Amino acid sequence: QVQLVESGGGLVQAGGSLRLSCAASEFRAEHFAVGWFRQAPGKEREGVSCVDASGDSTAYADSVKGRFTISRDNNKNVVYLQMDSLEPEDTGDYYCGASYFTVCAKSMRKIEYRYWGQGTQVTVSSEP
Amino acid sequence: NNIILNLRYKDNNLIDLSGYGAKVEVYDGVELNDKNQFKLTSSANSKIRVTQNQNIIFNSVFLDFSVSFWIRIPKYKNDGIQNYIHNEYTIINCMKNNSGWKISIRGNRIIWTLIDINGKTKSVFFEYNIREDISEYINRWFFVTITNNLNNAKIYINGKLESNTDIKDIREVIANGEIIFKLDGDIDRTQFIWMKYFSIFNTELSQSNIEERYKIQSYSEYLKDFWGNPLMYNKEYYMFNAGNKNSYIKLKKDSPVGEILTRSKYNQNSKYINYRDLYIGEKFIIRRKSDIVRKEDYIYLDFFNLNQEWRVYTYKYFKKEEEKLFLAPISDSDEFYNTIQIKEYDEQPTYSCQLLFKKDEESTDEIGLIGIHRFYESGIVFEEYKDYFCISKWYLKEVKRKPYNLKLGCNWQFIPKDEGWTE
Repeated sequence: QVQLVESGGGLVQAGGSLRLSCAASEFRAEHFAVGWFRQAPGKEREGVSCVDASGDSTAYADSVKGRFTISRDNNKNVVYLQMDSLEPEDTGDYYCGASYFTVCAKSMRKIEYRYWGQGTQVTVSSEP
Repeated sequence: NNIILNLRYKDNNLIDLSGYGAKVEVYDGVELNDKNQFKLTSSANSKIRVTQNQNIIFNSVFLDFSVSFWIRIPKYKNDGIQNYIHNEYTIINCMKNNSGWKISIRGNRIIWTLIDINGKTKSVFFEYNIREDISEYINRWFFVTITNNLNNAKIYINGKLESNTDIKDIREVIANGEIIFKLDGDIDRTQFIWMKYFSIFNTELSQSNIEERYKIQSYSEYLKDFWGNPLMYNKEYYMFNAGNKNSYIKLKKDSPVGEILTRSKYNQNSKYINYRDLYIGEKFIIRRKSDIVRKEDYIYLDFFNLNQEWRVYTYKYFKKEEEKLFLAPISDSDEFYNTIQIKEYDEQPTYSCQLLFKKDEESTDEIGLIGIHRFYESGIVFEEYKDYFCISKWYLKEVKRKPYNLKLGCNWQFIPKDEGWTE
């Protein structure tokens, strides 16, 4: 259906970097705000970061600043999440969702977001 | 000013304030309220007798005379449409020696009748449609004014001429009989009528005078619900949109937004009636911010989700001209504006109100007006759209235009459950 395909991520050692990508399947994503969420097995999924309908306005979780940077290419209908200095506490499946609204908020409440994709797993290891 | 009967409310009673001091007896079946509304039911002791003061003026025949009043008439029963349409009943009778005038009602028609000394009768009526999606008259307060001359017996509704009858074959009509306010006919047990501001004048009221009296008796500091009754705080309300009459608001499943859906209609197999359902969508409730809701009041627009009272918010800093409203549990968030100022931008009588969002009560910044918009929803090659509960800055400039656009999607009306409406 109308989804938001995620890609990037995999196995990476501690301190390294990684890049996630959201592509819009069967909808234009420039109309909505977009957010990346993480989900560790068992736990409820929390908000990682999010971006306005345009660029310009951004928001990150307090445990994520300032290692990550989210950005938007509305021409290519794609949202990027750059990840630097990864910690093992960043492991888990990463999901991307589109909001009902144009506004992004640090709250990053699950219900505001839809069109979830299947997600991409990331894992950070101490030893390598 | 030419008024010879002025039935008003005083001390849990109806009294003549024309200045001719007619005697008024209100029997125990007539319900009164301080909003000058009184109710005629089917019980035997539900009547009002007006014995006109016979010892002050000519009081025998009037060549020119008028009768104005506001009425609210309940909706037909869905299973009793036949008796509704066929059976006619008198509500106000005024005759002596079998001559005078009477106001009657047959279903969706109200009727003014004259009878002279020789027995010659004439009638003029007004009829409102009962196949309508959203009727403006059914179970709603409206303004009747009946004007009698030597030539014409005209019926005006809400200041506008609706009917005319040639009454030149009509002779002298005896006017000084008792005025009996009572339902008289083969009526249902559940039959009733609401009325207010009943008046009789010894003149032919000009259309200008009638429209003026309409505007004046329509004016209030408070706002009104769908039926025309005063808008209340802490009262459960459905919500109606004058911009999208067949549309209602529903909290979209597993979401914080209000989707807009199409009203279900009358689905029984009678051909003579049709309507859109009113008691659908979310149940809303208005909260005060520091009884009766007045203009320019600051309020909370709440609604009931499950077993909990939720609030309607807006996001403070959206960049487009409009945005989906955010429906959530009640909370203090520096992320949302939560206070609506209730507004009346219409210069003409209406049961519609507007809902302004401002930054602060003290501040002058106008964030926008609550309405309905068609947002982009999905699709790339074939773009699909959906209507959502919204706030829009577009409305701000639009409510400035004159005459005030009734069709504007920011015009809302609140619908409480009423015994005069069943579905």
